[PDB]
Parts: sequence; C-alpha cells; structure tokens
Amino acid sequence: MKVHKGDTVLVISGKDKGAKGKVLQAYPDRNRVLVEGVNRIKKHTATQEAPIHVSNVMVVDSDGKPTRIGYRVDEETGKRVRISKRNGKD
Amino acid sequence: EYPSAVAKARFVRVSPRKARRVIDLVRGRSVSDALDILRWAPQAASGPVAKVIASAAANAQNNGGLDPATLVVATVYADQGPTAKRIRPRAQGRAFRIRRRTSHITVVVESRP
Amino acid sequence: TKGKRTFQPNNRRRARVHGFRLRMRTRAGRSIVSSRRRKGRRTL
Amino acid sequence: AVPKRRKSRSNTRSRRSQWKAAKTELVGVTVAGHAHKVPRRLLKAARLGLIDFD
RNA sequence: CGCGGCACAUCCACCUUGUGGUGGGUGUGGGUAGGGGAGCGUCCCUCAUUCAGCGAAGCCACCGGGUGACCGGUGGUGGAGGGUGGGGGAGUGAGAAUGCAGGCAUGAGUAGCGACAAGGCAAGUGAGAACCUUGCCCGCCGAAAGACCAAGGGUUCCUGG
RNA sequence: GGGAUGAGCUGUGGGUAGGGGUGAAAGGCCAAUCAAACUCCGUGAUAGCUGGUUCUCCCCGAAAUGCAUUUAGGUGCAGC
RNA sequence: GAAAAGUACCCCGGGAGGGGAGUGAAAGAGUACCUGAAACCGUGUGCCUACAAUCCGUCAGAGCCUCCUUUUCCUCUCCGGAGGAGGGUGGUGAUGGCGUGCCUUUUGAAGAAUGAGCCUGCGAGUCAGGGACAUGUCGCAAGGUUAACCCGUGUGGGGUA
Ligand SMILES: [Mg+2]
Ligand SMILES: [Mg+2]
Ligand SMILES: [Mg+2]
Ligand SMILES: [Mg+2]
Ligand SMILES: [Mg+2]
Ligand SMILES: [Mg+2]
Ligand SMILES: [Mg+2]
Ligand SMILES: [Mg+2]
Ligand SMILES: [Mg+2]
Ligand SMILES: [Mg+2]
Ligand SMILES: [Mg+2]
Ligand SMILES: [Mg+2]
Ligand SMILES: [Mg+2]
Ligand SMILES: [Mg+2]
Ligand SMILES: [Mg+2]
Ligand SMILES: [Mg+2]
Ligand SMILES: [Mg+2]
Ligand SMILES: [Mg+2]
Ligand SMILES: [Mg+2]
Ligand SMILES: [Mg+2]
Ligand SMILES: [Mg+2]
Ligand SMILES: [Mg+2]
Ligand SMILES: [Mg+2]
Ligand SMILES: [Mg+2]
Ligand SMILES: [Mg+2]
Ligand SMILES: [Mg+2]
Ligand SMILES: [Mg+2]
Ligand SMILES: [Mg+2]
Ligand SMILES: [Mg+2]
Ligand SMILES: [Mg+2]
Ligand SMILES: [Mg+2]
Ligand SMILES: [Mg+2]
Ligand SMILES: [Mg+2]
Ligand SMILES: [Mg+2]
Ligand SMILES: [Mg+2]
Ligand SMILES: [Mg+2]
Ligand SMILES: [Mg+2]
Ligand SMILES: [Mg+2]
Ligand SMILES: [Mg+2]
Ligand SMILES: [Mg+2]
Ligand SMILES: [Mg+2]
Ligand SMILES: [Mg+2]
Ligand SMILES: [Mg+2]
Ligand SMILES: [Mg+2]
Ligand SMILES: [Mg+2]
Ligand SMILES: [Mg+2]
Ligand SMILES: [Mg+2]
Ligand SMILES: [Mg+2]
Ligand SMILES: [Mg+2]
Repeated sequence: MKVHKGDTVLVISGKDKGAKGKVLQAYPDRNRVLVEGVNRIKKHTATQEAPIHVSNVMVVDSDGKPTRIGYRVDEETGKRVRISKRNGKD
Repeated sequence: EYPSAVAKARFVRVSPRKARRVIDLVRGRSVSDALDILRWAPQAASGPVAKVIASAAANAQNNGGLDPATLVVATVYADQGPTAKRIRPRAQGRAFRIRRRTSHITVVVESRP
Repeated sequence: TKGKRTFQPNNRRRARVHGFRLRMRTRAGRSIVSSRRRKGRRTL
Repeated sequence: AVPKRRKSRSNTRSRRSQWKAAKTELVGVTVAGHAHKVPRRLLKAARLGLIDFD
C-alpha cells in the first residue's frame, strides 16, 4: 500500500467523513486498514473497530491538510522515500 | 382485538397429516383444558404439539405479562417443511421412494375474559 | 450353480487379468493406459 | 386393480376428513391437594399413586 | 328485412388523378389441406432523446383500453437497470413427441414392516424404555443357530463420549 | 422325489475369444442379454413407416380422378 | 450483508425450535439465508349445498352478504349517511333452457382408437456458397462487376485475370 502502519489518515468518504486517526494495522492483501476512532462496531459481549477500505483515507502530511502521496529517489541509498504532494515534504 | 403471543416449532419430525389429527382436538379450547387433552391422547404427535401450546402460554405470561387462567388457543395450524428422500429396495430390482416429512407448528394463544 | 452370482472376488486374479503389468505387454494395452491418462483417470 | 382415474378434490377430502382421532373424557382427581385430570377408566390408579402426572 | 360498427373488392366524383389519401353508391366477408397480405410480443446492437436509490427489472392485486396477438394506469412487494422513436440482427413465442431435468399431488394414512425359536417379571439408568444394563424364571439350537482357519471385507476390534 | 465308489462331487491355479470358442447336441452356454456377446468409434447409420413442429388477424380456397410405375398406404405429370 | 456487526442477557423446552430484547438502512436479509412465481398443503371468513342423475360451462335469474353514492327524514349537523326504500361495483348462484373434453389420425371419433397425473424450465425449416430459378428494391447503364492479392489501427483505397 501507500498507507502504512504508523501513518495518520483522514477519512474522506464514509459515515465518519472528517474524522482523523492513526492506523493500528494494515491488511495489504485486502486493501483495508484499521484506523482508531472510525466505525465503532457494537460487538456482543462473549466496542472495537472494523477495517475500512484504504481508498477511503488520505495521508495527513504532518502539516494539516491531507494529500495524495508520491515518491522521490533519495540519491544516497536509492530507496525511494515516500514523499507528499502539495509542496513536497517528508 | 386481544393481547396475544406466538410460538413456532419449526422442523418437527412428525408428518403434517399426523400432526393435524391431534391439533383438531385442542382448537378453541382454553390452555389448561388443552394441555390435558394432549396428555391423555394416545397419539405420538401430542408430544411436540403440547410443547408449543405450553410455550405460547409461557410467552404470554413472561413477556406480555398476562394472567394464565384466561388464555385460549385462538389459532393453531400445521404446515409442511422439507422432505428427505430415501430408497426402499423391493422385488425384482425395483427401487421405490420413502418420504421423511417434517412440519411447522404455529400456536397463537390470546387472553380474553 | 443355484444362488451363485457372477462376481466372486479374488485379488490375485484381478491383477493377473487386469493389472498394470499385463497392460504393458501388448500395444493394445499401452494405448489403454495412454487413453486413461489423456482422460485423466486416477486408476489405470 | 389400479386406480383408473385420479380422485378429484371433493372425493379425496370427504374420505380424508373421516380419518380422525376420537377424544377421550376427563374427570376430576384431587390427590395430595393438587387437582388434575385423568380419564374415568384410570380413576382408581389416580387415588393410589400409580399415575405419573409428569 | 330494420338500426348501428368493421373489413375487402369494384365503380363514380375530388386532392401531386395511382406512392396514393377524403367522400358517395352497388356487391362481398363459413372454411380443413394449402397460397397471399398485414401485424403484436421477448431479447441484442447502433443513432437520437428521456426516466431511475425522492426507488429501475421482476413478481402480486385492482381499475380501465384496443378488431386480434395484447396494452396502459394506480398501488403493494423489491433493490439496479429501463421507456419511446429511425434502423440492424435473432438460441424470438409450446399443450401434446409412451419427450427431458426439477419440484409436488392421486392411489393413502392404504399394502407392507423379511421365516412357524417365545418371551415374562423385578430392580436400574434416563426428559424419554415392549426393544438398553443386571438378576432370576421360560423356550430354541446342539454334525450348529457351538469352537476355529482360507478366500473376501478393511478399522467394523477395545475404551471414553 | 433322482444319484450317492462313480462317465462321481468339489477347492485352488492355469488354458480355449466373436463368424470364433466350447458343446454326452437343447441353437445350449460364453458375466441377470446370444440364430453370431460387450465397449468405443464410422455416426447426428438408414427407415416410401409412426410420432412431433410454439404469436395473431385479413382475403381467396381444393382433392381423394386420369396416365405411367419392382407400381397399388410411395412418386412424376395432367385435372382442381 | 456495505461491514459478521452471525441475535450478549432473560424466558418455555432434554434438545431441536421459538418468544422478548439487541445489531443493521432492511431480520418482508437469521449461516434452512438476495428477488421468491406456479403446482401443492393448511388456518380464518362471506355465500351456497344432505329428494337429488351434473364434459362441470353459457344465457336467463330470485335471495343473501360486502362496499361506494342521488333522494325525505333523524337537525343530535361542525357531526356521522342511524335505519329502511332507490341506484351502482364486487362475491356467492336457489331455479329454468341450451350443451357429446383437448390433440393426433381418419370416409367418419364425446368416442370403449392414439397421446398427456400436475406445475415451472428446456425442446423442432437453421446456416455455408460472386451456387440454381423466379421476384421486390437500390446503383451504374451498351456496358456491369472484380476474385486472389497489395496498402491502410476499420467498415476505406487500389487490383482487368
Ligand atoms: Mg473510496
Ligand atoms: Mg437383487
Ligand atoms: Mg356469409
Ligand atoms: Mg374466411
Ligand atoms: Mg390453412
Ligand atoms: Mg417502498
Ligand atoms: Mg432485461
Ligand atoms: Mg398489466
Ligand atoms: Mg408499477
Ligand atoms: Mg414496480
Ligand atoms: Mg420491458
Ligand atoms: Mg431501438
Ligand atoms: Mg426488426
Ligand atoms: Mg426455440
Ligand atoms: Mg410448459
Ligand atoms: Mg419426472
Ligand atoms: Mg385401498
Ligand atoms: Mg397390515
Ligand atoms: Mg423381522
Ligand atoms: Mg421396567
Ligand atoms: Mg463393539
Ligand atoms: Mg464403540
Ligand atoms: Mg434325498
Ligand atoms: Mg428308489
Ligand atoms: Mg440311494
Ligand atoms: Mg431346432
Ligand atoms: Mg446369460
Ligand atoms: Mg452379424
Ligand atoms: Mg459417413
Ligand atoms: Mg433419421
Ligand atoms: Mg369463401
Ligand atoms: Mg403433383
Ligand atoms: Mg433470540
Ligand atoms: Mg424482535
Ligand atoms: Mg434500530
Ligand atoms: Mg435506502
Ligand atoms: Mg429491503
Ligand atoms: Mg428454502
Ligand atoms: Mg429469501
Ligand atoms: Mg334441499
Ligand atoms: Mg334425464
Ligand atoms: Mg344450469
Ligand atoms: Mg377406419
Ligand atoms: Mg380416449
Ligand atoms: Mg372414456
Ligand atoms: Mg393405431
Ligand atoms: Mg395414457
Ligand atoms: Mg409433458
Ligand atoms: Mg435494375
């Protein structure tokens, strides 16, 4: 994915449209992530979170507003650093 | 019109026609007068049928909160469910078919003075 | 012969009339094992 | 012999309605202070504890 | 014969007088085999247009319509694809083939429940006992209905559920 | 009821394969089928024979005779 | 079902199954699960049927029941029609007349000739070819047209044998 475990995301489409939270666990073979605070499922005893689809979140660029995300060859290692669009940071 | 309760016994392994023979004894009787016809009735379907009238009176007592001395079996019927198909082998290579029939038994009791 | 039926089993005579190593002695039996591989049978 | 023609809905219901269980008569029994109902042919064994009322 | 509707043919008058339309006479319209002519319905593509999560398809009920196949309206159920018009193409219409696949009736709560050794009681276990356990009576087999192998079967054996 | 020391009955192992086997001979038997087995393929065999062939309306509307036929319950040509 | 959020807890019951809560937009989606038709089986209710001979319908037709509405009242009316008569939908049909199922095949069948127990689904004049004959229409017209092939992402442009 382009959304990792440690990132903080903004839900852009769903019942929880507009709520922020950090990823707890990512499931790459289903394109789904677990975000804390979103879609609280009232599971019967004997509440937690269900995974939403990864196309419903955008990565917060550590500066407020969300973004699509890109890549930049770091010129030292060759490993492509996952950089933000909308003025090119981290 | 009247307060009431419903109990269903789905997938009872009594034939539908042999269950209708015994529900015609207790239709329109009071519940204390229906659970003792089914006690001393020699048919085998009075086992499963009397466990639904007794639970429809227990549903009207617990959930709805009704006096059990005024209840009456207002509506009782029996339908059929699915049927297993079996083979009974016969003379000269013929193979016939046996039908294991099941039923759905619905009892709607109601409280009326 | 009263009451006697047609399949009296014996596993040694099954394999000496219908076995693998008797298929492989003639051309008519290699082409049976090949026509059962081509169909995809488990047992040849 | 075989059935020559199938019986219509008015002849297979006039016969089938005559296959039915006969109801029994019930009388009153007060043993051990608990009133029950048995048939009259079992009225003796109700007063002797030979009847299991479940 | 009278009064009103429809269709086909022919004749006489009109309108771009045959691609043919409107009006008025007389005649004609039972029909199998078969010939001719004109249409309804389901599906698919293309062009144009128009509905649909404020509820499409499909199904069910009701009220209406056309000369017919059939059509429209309103409502209920339901949850993503339809309507109309110019054209193109068909796995395009079933009631019969002792047709095929599936579901379900009638016969019918009927026949049958597989040897002519035969079971009974007490106590038990259990929600449930003619059939299970234990004890004692009764009966059957005893050149087998007893005890062992071979072929054959393949975990059916023992224990706990 | 017939044979029951014999041309006996039987176990196990082997042999004979389709116009061929085998037969103390009945066209019997050859895997519940035999006057030429079974399976697959040629193959969607052929049948002057039987059965079936699905929406509508409008107009018109027969024949069951002649001639020939390895022909007579088919078909060609004429008639309608 | 978008997500398993797959019905925690209580209740009748040995269980199976259910009821009340609960989850969900929907349980008219409950691992027997989208939509859920017909055959087929029930339960409740309106009418009819136990002196009558019935291809089960059709025309005539009384009586009951049900539901909408002009009339004259009950003016309690801002009411409701309260009931009856009048008229009209819908359901049943006492009673009278008429009335020999469907298909195939036949000189002729309700036929005691064949075929079908019922429902839903499938199931039969199609295609290939510069073929053959005859027509309807379109282009060019003393001429009409190319086949193989070549060149173009195409359905287009060349190609006279
Ligand atoms: Mg998205
Ligand atoms: Mg057998
Ligand atoms: Mg006429
Ligand atoms: Mg006509
Ligand atoms: Mg015709
Ligand atoms: Mg709705
Ligand atoms: Mg469609
Ligand atoms: Mg309609
Ligand atoms: Mg509608
Ligand atoms: Mg609709
Ligand atoms: Mg449509
Ligand atoms: Mg179109
Ligand atoms: Mg067309
Ligand atoms: Mg077809
Ligand atoms: Mg059909
Ligand atoms: Mg069948
Ligand atoms: Mg009988
Ligand atoms: Mg019997
Ligand atoms: Mg037995
Ligand atoms: Mg006992
Ligand atoms: Mg054992
Ligand atoms: Mg065991
Ligand atoms: Mg003897
Ligand atoms: Mg002698
Ligand atoms: Mg002797
Ligand atoms: Mg002979
Ligand atoms: Mg034989
Ligand atoms: Mg031959
Ligand atoms: Mg050939
Ligand atoms: Mg043929
Ligand atoms: Mg005529
Ligand atoms: Mg001719
Ligand atoms: Mg529950
Ligand atoms: Mg509920
Ligand atoms: Mg809710
Ligand atoms: Mg919605
Ligand atoms: Mg819904
Ligand atoms: Mg089901
Ligand atoms: Mg469903
Ligand atoms: Mg009378
Ligand atoms: Mg008469
Ligand atoms: Mg009549
Ligand atoms: Mg004849
Ligand atoms: Mg007949
Ligand atoms: Mg007859
Ligand atoms: Mg015949
Ligand atoms: Mg028949
Ligand atoms: Mg049929
Ligand atoms: Mg021309």
